[PDB]
Amino acid sequence: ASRGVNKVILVGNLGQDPEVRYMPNGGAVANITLATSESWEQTEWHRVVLFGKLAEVASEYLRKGSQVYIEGQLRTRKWTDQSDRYTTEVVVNVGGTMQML
Amino acid sequence: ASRGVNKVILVGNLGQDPEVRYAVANITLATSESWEQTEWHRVVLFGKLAEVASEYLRKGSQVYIEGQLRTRKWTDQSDRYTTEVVVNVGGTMQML
Amino acid sequence: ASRGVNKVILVGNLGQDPEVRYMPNGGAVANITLATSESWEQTEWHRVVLFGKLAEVASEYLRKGSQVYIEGQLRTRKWTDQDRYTTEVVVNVGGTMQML
Amino acid sequence: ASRGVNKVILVGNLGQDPEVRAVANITLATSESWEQTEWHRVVLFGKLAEVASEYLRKGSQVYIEGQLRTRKWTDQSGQDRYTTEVVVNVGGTMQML
Repeated sequence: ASRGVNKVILVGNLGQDPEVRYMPNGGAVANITLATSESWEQTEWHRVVLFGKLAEVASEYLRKGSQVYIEGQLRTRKWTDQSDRYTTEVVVNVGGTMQML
Repeated sequence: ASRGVNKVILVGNLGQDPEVRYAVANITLATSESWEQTEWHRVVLFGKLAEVASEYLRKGSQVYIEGQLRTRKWTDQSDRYTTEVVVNVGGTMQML
Repeated sequence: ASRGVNKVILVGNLGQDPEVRYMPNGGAVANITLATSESWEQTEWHRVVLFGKLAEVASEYLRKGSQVYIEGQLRTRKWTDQDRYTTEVVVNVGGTMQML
Repeated sequence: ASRGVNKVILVGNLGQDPEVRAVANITLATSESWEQTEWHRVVLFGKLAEVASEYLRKGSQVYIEGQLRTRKWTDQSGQDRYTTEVVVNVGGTMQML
């Protein structure tokens, strides 16, 4: 990891059961939408993606309203649609973690 | 303001000098990772900080950032979503 | 708070109900010992002190086994008993506590 | 290794040069203001330990991410003593700024 730090920590509940899929060689890719709100109620939705082991467990133990802790990195990946688009996500890979609260 | 923790910590370098329009500086940083692959963040500072960055942050500048993620919805010339790291309430920025 | 970043993030459980105490002018001080463990087990205990509002709430809502999220700073303070140091996670400025 | 999250993030400067014994002990200072500086006892192992010994000198500014660990030791008077430190192990990390 040259250059600075890139890290996000989230604590929220999934607004929907874990969308588990399996990419080609090595099926293991889970997608969760984490919700975190605040007052002073303004809520924000998060697109997280878990891999390998974290994916599976996500799939086996995580369900809609579940609350979880997430430590991941911020990544924005572009893609041209059936019509250029960009989507930034919180990916959990290397020094990352996911956990049931 | 409970129910969940929205927090991103960043340390890295600016791509271009601070684009301050109006008490709001928009800064885009870079964070490399190797095993190359750089990643670019859209950080947005307000009030006090906005001005400090404007006055002390130049292109190369290395900084520490702590804010929250916010995805905002806008329609363009012809729907679009832009997620950025906003240093608001309990956030903070500093020169390294 | 220029120069450096002092910040710890904890998620764990309270080992025992919050020991709330009221300081001189403006009583609001809570003391919680947080437990975080690691298997692969090996646990580690943390002293956490809350203040004002967060203190009150802890008192009211937290109990023994409850699980929390803590964000604060590290402060080791010296005191000679009857020379010693005690390091703790203190929730002051940009800190926070949350029941999970 | 669940049940709770033990994590401290630090950015700051070394008091002395790295005291290497693969294990580097460094101490870090983070000041606050409203002065009042605070001193951290950081411990690096293996790979990082050596890097620190090789590139970190007194003034060096570094980013640290580790876990808190309080160690219980006895001490010549045969009295119990406790020392908490920031240990950069598993998912930890250190970097020069």
